[PDB]
Amino acid sequence: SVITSEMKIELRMEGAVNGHKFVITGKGSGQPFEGIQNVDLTVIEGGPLPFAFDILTTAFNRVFVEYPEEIVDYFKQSFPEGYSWERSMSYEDGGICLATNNITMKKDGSNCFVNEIRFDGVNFPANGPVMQRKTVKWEPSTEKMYVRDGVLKGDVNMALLLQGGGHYRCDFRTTYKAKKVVQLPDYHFVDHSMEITSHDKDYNKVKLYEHAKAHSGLP
Amino acid sequence: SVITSEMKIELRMEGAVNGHKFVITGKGSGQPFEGIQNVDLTVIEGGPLPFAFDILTTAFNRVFVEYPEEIVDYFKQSFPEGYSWERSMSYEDGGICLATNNITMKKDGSNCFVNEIRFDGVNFPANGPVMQRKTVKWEPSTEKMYVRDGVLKGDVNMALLLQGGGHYRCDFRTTYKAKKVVQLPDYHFVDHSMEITSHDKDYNKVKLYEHAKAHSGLP
Amino acid sequence: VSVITSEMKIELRMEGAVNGHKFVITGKGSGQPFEGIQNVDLTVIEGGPLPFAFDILTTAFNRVFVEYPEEIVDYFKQSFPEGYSWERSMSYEDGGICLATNNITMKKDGSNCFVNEIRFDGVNFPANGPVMQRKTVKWEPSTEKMYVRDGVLKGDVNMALLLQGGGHYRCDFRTTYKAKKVVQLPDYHFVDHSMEITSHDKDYNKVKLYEHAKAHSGLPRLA
Amino acid sequence: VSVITSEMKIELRMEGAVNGHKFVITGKGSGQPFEGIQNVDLTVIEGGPLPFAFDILTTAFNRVFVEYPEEIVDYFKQSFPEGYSWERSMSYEDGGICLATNNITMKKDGSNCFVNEIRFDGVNFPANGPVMQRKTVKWEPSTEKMYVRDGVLKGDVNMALLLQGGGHYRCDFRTTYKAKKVVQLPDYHFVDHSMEITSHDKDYNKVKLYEHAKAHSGLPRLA
Ligand code: NA
Ligand code: NA
Repeated sequence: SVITSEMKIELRMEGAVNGHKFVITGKGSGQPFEGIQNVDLTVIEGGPLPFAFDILTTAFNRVFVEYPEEIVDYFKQSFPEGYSWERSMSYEDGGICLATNNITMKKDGSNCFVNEIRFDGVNFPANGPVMQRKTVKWEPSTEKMYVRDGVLKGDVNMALLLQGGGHYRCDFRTTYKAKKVVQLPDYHFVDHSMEITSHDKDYNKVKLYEHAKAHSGLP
Repeated sequence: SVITSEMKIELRMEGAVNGHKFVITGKGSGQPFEGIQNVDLTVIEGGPLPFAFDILTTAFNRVFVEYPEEIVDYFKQSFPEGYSWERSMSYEDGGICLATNNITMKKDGSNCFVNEIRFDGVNFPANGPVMQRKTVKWEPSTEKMYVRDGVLKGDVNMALLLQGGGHYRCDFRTTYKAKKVVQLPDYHFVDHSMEITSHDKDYNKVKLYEHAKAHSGLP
Repeated sequence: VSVITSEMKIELRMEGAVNGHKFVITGKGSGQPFEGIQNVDLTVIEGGPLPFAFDILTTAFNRVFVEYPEEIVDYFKQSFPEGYSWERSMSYEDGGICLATNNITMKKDGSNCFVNEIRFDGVNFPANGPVMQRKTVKWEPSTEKMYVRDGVLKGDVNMALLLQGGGHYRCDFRTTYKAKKVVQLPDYHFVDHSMEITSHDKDYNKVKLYEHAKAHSGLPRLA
Repeated sequence: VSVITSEMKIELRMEGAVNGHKFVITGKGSGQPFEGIQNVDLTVIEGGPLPFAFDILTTAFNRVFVEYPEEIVDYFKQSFPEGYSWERSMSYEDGGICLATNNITMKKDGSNCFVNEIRFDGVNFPANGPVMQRKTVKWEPSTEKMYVRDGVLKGDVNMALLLQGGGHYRCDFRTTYKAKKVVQLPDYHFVDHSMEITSHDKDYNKVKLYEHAKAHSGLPRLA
């Protein structure tokens, strides 16, 4: 393992949603062993975003999960080479997003992760919560981690809290591919809890916070 | 609330899977405040079952969940009238099951739940783990509970451990309908951990155990 | 050797529940297997008036009644007299879902009657959706896609209910067909369906149903 | 007023990634909008040889090229000169999934050319599935189901790739069509498609593609 308790984050995201192109960059940092990260985002091309910013935030690194010793940590072993993930996000009204992230060490040697993120979304109804920007936050969640074909899969049932109560459900299916041979975990869970801690009125500037911890289910 | 710490369970299940009809009955008991239940099942019609018994076990009562005080307990408030649920189970190879349970107090006044269960499954490939009986157990899981249309919904990502490693994924979507007006909870989670503790060779006699506890996600 | 006449009878019994609501329905009808046409008269004998839209049932009420061109292998007409069965799932877009099965054999008295043992199960329809609120008009005509897997026949169709005051409510079908004996297996092909309720009393306790169905192999590549 | 000639050109640029693998593809072709026929020549200009089956791309490479009978409203031919765009999702049965978009307008120099700006994105294809292992033969012909929602056009089709050594690999399409201006909206109808790769070099850097497409309104109820 090549991970410090204090680490930086740099990221660039390039995407379109319902055809609307956009670019976002972010500088942040976090504590890989506490499972905590912060990031400051800026919409550098394509703002104000027509859609709810919340659909983006999950694309903005499972290195930042506090793993107990008794569970193998696919992610912390993948470095310095890194890993990537690819994800699908099926919303219950037919809307869907794919996203990919390639995560590696900054080439200058320093304590920083570089993230290359692609994000694409189609079929959101013009009148649904995403297009109408009526989302409040993602609820905390529990991702389920298991192995297939010698790589790691994680599936989570996600839910957006809507304005005036009510939830809007989304199913995630992620694949994690380490850039080198690493020890493979047994079935386990990761609790996540992510929230937007600050944003300007049109979400051109957004600060994001996640806390994440792994476990192996009820005794 | 009309619930004792010690309570009996009686149940009858009637179903077909890939057209193969069957009847199962069960006597058991559990501790509604500890979130623990036991049941003894018998296949009284249609045995030996062509398919994996594991697909059945989740149909064999969210009253048996240990709820903390800070979370509203939809289920324990529904009694003595009871509640019902309806569920769908989407397996990743195309196989799918629906099930329903009507839960009420035994009519003789005693400390016993009566369960009327219907179970139907179609489209399991002749060569998949279910038809080939290659399942080992359901992994522990975390159901996600939220309200819609004044009733309670719970969705869980389930996974069967297969012989020689490997998992076989299933998505649950349950609806819970209390038979009277009850206080409605906020979004929360229920950890489940269920296992077959004993069975004869052809699964005509099976003993089942679940432990279940509610919580509200990572601090 | 096929055992099918151009005139054939249909007898059926359907037993189900939808959102927990139990019901039984029987039906007498007849059809013309080579023209791909069938008629049936249904009676709700237990559980009526039905809380849900009758439309969600009608598709469970036999692919023998499809007009097959000679150049397409007919899985169904070869399966007789032994018959076949099917299993189906029906995924509605609002989360509602139904499974159904049918076991189809020749009436035991030797006459030219198909006997249909049908089971039907529906869960998770929103209290306020078109199905529970009974706001459906009809199924649009459709094209089922037939293909082989694991030595049996699969057919998947995009279905759509027309709602009151326009608008459609989508459903995805996934059916499996299992012949009771070894039969010659078809290439990828299509079945057009067009089914409608031709008559019903106010509460749908009595319903007459009509389907016309024809197989084909998709648009010619040349103009 | 429609602005469509019977002879029309096609220019396109597609930019994507699949399983993270970036690529660019451009194409020159032409078609006959009233016969429902189109041709295109594709070049992989960046990212070749492609690790994945080229077949998963070809459907992104214009519903103007459908022969519409007079009795069916043609959403697409009315949308011009301004054009329309579509967004699509493609759900493969092994978990693989692709989204794509196309923005279709008239070439700015006034000539009779459609310009297509296409984006394509694919994730979660198993390393060992037909797509990554390049084991596809062709898409079977299909019937798309067209219906209206929220004042735009939706079309959903059950697609199927024929694999090497028989067997099919299913995919569900869900497309949305958005005209760039107010146009008359159609009733529920169908489009038959039949598309094939007519020519390619060994690594699919160069591919010629042909589609024939015709609309209809489903099997007559009468024999
Ligand atoms: Na903290
Ligand atoms: Na215990």
